[PDB]
Amino acid sequence: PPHGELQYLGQIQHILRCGVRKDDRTGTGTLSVFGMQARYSLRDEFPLLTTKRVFWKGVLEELLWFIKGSTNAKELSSKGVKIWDANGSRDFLDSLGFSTREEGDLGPVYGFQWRHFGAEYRDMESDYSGQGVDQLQRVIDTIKTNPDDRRIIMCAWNPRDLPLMALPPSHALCQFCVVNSELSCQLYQRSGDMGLGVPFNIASYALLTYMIAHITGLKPGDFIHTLGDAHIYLNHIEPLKIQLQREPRPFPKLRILRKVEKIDDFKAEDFQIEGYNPHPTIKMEM
Amino acid sequence: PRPPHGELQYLGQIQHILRCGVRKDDRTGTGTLSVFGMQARYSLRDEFPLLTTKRVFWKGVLEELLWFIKGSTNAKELSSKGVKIWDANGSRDFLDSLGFSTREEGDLGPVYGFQWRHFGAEYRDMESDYSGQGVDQLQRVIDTIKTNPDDRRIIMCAWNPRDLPLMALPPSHALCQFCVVNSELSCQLYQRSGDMGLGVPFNIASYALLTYMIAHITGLKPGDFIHTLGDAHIYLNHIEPLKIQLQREPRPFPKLRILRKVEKIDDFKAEDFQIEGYNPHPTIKMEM
Ligand SMILES: [Cl-]
Ligand SMILES: [Cl-]
Ligand SMILES: [Cl-]
Repeated sequence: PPHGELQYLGQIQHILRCGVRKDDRTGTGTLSVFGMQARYSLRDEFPLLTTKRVFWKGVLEELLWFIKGSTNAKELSSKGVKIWDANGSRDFLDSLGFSTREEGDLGPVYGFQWRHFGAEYRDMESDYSGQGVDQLQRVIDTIKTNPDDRRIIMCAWNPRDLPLMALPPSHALCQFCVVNSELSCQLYQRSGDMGLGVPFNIASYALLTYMIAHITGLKPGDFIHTLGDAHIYLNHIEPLKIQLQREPRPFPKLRILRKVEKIDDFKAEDFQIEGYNPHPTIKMEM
Repeated sequence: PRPPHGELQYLGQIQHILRCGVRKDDRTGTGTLSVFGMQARYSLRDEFPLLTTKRVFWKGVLEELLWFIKGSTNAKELSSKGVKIWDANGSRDFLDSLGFSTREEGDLGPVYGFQWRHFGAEYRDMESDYSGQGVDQLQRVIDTIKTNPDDRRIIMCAWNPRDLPLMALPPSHALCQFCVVNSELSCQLYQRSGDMGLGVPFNIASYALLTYMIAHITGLKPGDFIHTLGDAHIYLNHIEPLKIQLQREPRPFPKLRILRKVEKIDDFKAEDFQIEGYNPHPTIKMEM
């Protein structure tokens, strides 16, 4: 078969070859293309990148943490996933003028946007039951009842909430589509750290589509990844040139071990990645 | 591995839906053929992507954008300019059918114009003084381009979930993202739902135009218009007219000319724009 991974590799090539140079956040530098899209097939496999070891336990735990509606970094850290701890640091929170917020409070990030869109954020402990739009449940509801719907959209980019977030979201919006009882997802990702971020991003949304499919009684179709600003940190070029030399191996398969009724009831234990045989880990730093 | 450029992209999308699309139903009975997820890149470099395989309604494109820019949500303000495309959705019947019986006819709700200029604001009606309210996204986009051209956050939103149930229609165009590269301004549109026969050609012209405008206001050269689709659909009653469109030879895109310097985006007038070398094949009729 033609490996969907090649699209990611192809994209990294194309940026190495045609990308333009810019000044990054803090010192490094970047190579950027604007506008990309790749189609990742979800039928009888899972797009977990094989040319390097992807941190799946990160993927799964963080997704469940979004679904939990959590905005507290420690709730995820308690699971052994540290990716958001930097962002909820005492220092880091102060550096964004969040002096009054408790360590770990990330503001209205994905968990909140997904489960309580439009609600007025207070803090990471507040009860937000019945508050804001529960986009994720409405997406699930609409999928079950109206599979032709052209408006099954979940938004995480909220202009009002931006000054309040500990991290501006990479992922502006998702759109779901049903075709002959297959569920497709398209993510508009406004900023893609191609070396570090994107592989994990692909798995994350691929895993979301598996989950929503599973509860609406459908089959995973395609994940379409669309990028706005797709960048490579100079820092990643060398480890990436080596990665481009690796040959992908068949995608693993994802197992859902019990029938789950609701999106809220999923647990880590319910997911087994089978046959994940990656090439050795690559540590991107920047 | 050369990509197709200009109009062939769109002709290739059409073929793709005709050959590979899947039959789906709609709220009328007509039906569509449908594909999910496409992208095309229309160079705006010394040319303007107004389709040639059929004459496009250029005047309408132009007037509709001017209409968005001044923050109008009254279909009659556009109407009085000789462009009717929003009239139906502002009619007494369409309004009653949406539960807005208290609305004067022509009142569309918080559609593009409101969203671009007064985002986050409380929509009251179409005659209301909104100035000073909501986020002027359009002016912020221009300002950010001028002050941090490298910004990765230059997004204009129109899909507001909270405003959706007050809108005549949910927007086809969810969001725009801008990008500055080397003194060239690019724009990517996420169009959640594309009517490929009737809407898409107009849609492309529309957002290429907005790109040309903002590029001008900020002293940049237009770069690319990247068109990204969610649901790309062809209504069954357009298959035949589109089959005819596919046999036609696309001729080179026209150039767009801006005839004076303009300082603010609000000052553009219809007279500031001129399409040149527009050599389209004849109008093809497609019914909504
Ligand atoms: Cl139209
Ligand atoms: Cl002429
Ligand atoms: Cl002719």
